[PDB]
Amino acid sequence: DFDDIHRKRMEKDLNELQALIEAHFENRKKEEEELVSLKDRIERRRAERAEQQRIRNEREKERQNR
Amino acid sequence: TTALVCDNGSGLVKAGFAGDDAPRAVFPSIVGRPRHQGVMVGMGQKDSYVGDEAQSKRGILTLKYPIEHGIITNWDDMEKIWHHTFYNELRVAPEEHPTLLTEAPLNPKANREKMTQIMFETFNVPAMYVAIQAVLSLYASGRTTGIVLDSGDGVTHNVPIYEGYALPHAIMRLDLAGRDLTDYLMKILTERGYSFVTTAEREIVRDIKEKLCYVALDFENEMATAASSSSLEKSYELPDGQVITIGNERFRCPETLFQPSFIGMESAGIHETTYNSIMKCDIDIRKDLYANNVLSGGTTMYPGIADRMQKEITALAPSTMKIKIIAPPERKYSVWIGGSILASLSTFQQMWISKQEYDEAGPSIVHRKCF
Amino acid sequence: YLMKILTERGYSFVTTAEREIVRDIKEKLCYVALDFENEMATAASSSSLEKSYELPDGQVITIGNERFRCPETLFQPSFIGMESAGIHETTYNSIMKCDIDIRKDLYANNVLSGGTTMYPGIADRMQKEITALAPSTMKIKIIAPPERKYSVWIGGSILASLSTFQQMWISKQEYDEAGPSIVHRKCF
Amino acid sequence: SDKLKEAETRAEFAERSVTKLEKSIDDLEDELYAQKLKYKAISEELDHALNDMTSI
Amino acid sequence: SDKLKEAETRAEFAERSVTKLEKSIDDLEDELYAQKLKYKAISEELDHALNDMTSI
Ligand SMILES: Nc1ncnc2c1ncn2[C@@H]1O[C@H](COP(=O)(O)OP(=O)(O)O)[C@@H](O)[C@H]1O
Ligand SMILES: [Mg+2]
Repeated sequence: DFDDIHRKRMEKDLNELQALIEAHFENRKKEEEELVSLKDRIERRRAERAEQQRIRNEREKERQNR
Repeated sequence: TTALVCDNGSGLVKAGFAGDDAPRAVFPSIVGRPRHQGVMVGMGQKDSYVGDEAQSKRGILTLKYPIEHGIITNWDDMEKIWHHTFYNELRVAPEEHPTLLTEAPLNPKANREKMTQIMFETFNVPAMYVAIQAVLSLYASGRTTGIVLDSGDGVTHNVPIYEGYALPHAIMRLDLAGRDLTDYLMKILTERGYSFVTTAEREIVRDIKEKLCYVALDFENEMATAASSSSLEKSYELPDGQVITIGNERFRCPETLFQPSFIGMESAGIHETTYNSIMKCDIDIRKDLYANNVLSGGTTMYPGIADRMQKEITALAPSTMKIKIIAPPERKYSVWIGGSILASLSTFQQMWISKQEYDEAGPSIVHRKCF
Repeated sequence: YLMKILTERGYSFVTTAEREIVRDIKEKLCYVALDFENEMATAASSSSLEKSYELPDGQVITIGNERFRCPETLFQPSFIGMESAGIHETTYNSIMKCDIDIRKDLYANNVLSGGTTMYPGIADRMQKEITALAPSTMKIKIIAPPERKYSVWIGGSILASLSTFQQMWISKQEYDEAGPSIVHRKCF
Repeated sequence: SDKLKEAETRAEFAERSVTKLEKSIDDLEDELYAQKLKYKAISEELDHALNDMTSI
Repeated sequence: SDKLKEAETRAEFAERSVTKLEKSIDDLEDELYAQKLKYKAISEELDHALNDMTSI
């Protein structure tokens, strides 16, 4: 007894810390930069949609104005 | 086959198969009947939501715990809780599995006898054994001596053990626990304007207590600091908005543990009942008990309690002895981990109360040699 | 109230038959303003709001700022002398009387029904008002199905078509045994 | 005449409403992106912290 | 009749546009609110970490 405390504690004392650091690094890398880039891309597409909407609205208002 | 290590507790039922690291299913032990009328037809409305289901529909229920202080006050609800635990959270029929319940020290006999009678007649288990909640917490620490303070949610008890020989004359059981701290916090929150009354809002106050409260290292200095600066005021968002700000209620709620005069209890705090429990022991094992003080149970998870308790005991104890407080990070499930270890032992395999033995001596078998 | 404020331009409707004409005017022209003061200021300067309508005999009429003042009474019942608060604040009061744990769900599932909730632009005014009253974190959503007028009857058809409901009817023999006061009993 | 007056009127209301809806949509989306970018900046703060923690 | 047909079709198209825009708004709102709650939670746990550091 009291000799399995080493073999159940020291293991996770380093392996768990290193593995969680690895998980955090990979999750941040996968998540943050890709999300910001994708949001910028969607913003550009949204601006293009806004331009198309403005053009169509203006041309239809020009024709229909009677 | 494998054994079922159930642990009734009072506030959270923890269960799982023997031989693992953590309980498989942990869920509050509340059974709440609906209280309003109900107009939708065919909605499939049941008559009682138990376990974790009633913590999501708690807006229209009247939750009521079936275990008050260790003892069980409402046997039908407890039977319902056990049935749910076996069939829906573990999905193993009890006809093929031994069970290992846990019970607080110094509890009424009738409670234990009724528990074994239920387990043998209704659920019809092959064999069940009842163990004291502190010996298991001592198993989990991997020790064999030490005095364990198991401050659960129902009752706080302090069982000293040396070399495997428990000292029955030195058990100090005190009925202040997490539930009384919840009620006292709910009572002192009214000093700022927030009124929680419904039995559903007791859960919200419990969440506030868990997430914000902490034990002060020195009480008077904290009371003076919180009354001048504002560095302590932490805010918290209710289940509907309207954030609240807790001031010096943060460390006043768990201070009740060390000064039970706050809620009107006469007895001394958990810092002095441990010293009294030690002093009742023999003069030659006091050093070992001083050096191996063990904490367990949920309520001992307050941030900063393992230092306050050590400071208090060092103040009380003689100056030469070394005071050490074992506070493992897996405190909450310490009793259940110990239960799993005990159920996994080969030497223990012949201590179960076999069903034929119960058939021959009745429910009073539990007080006999098979303890 | 619309029939009473139309008199400010010269049109007098008195007969109980002409109440139907005023009702038709209300249905076809009135709308709920998103912001009341801005609309009152705009209608008093420009003339982009004045919509005309042809009576059952000719003599077209022009409704000015009476358009959004008639249905504004819903949110300010002080116009017709009623004391109580508008439909924007009795909903919030009805929510706040409920328990503290089901307020989020009620906030998110506010349902509109009935005929009078068909005014163009009410599902936005009500949402703005409740969002002003409610805590900033909760999400306020207002369900306004296009079949609002017959919503009660569609629900009635669904309820009558259920199999589970088939034994809740007040059978005639039951009425013969307990009299008309049977309705307050278990068969509600 | 009644029918087409009704239709054009309700259509005009629809157009104004939908344009207001589009302004709402864009504001909500852009605010969402700003908040998400703040969150990712916080995530990279945490990731720098994790790189420090690589000390373990 | 011709004006009626064209007006009705324009109306129906705009109406369906309205409904779809509302649905999109609802979904983006749910996601943005979930992100908001995530942010509040991360900040709160960060502060708890800070107070844990204060303790030790
Ligand atoms: N992280 C925490 N911080 C403070 N108090 C806690 C925490 N977790 C649980 N508690 C308190 O402990 C109680 C749960 O104790 P528990 O050990 O489950 O009791 P039992 O012995 O009946 O299982 C809860 O009611 C709660 O008040
Ligand atoms: Mg316990």
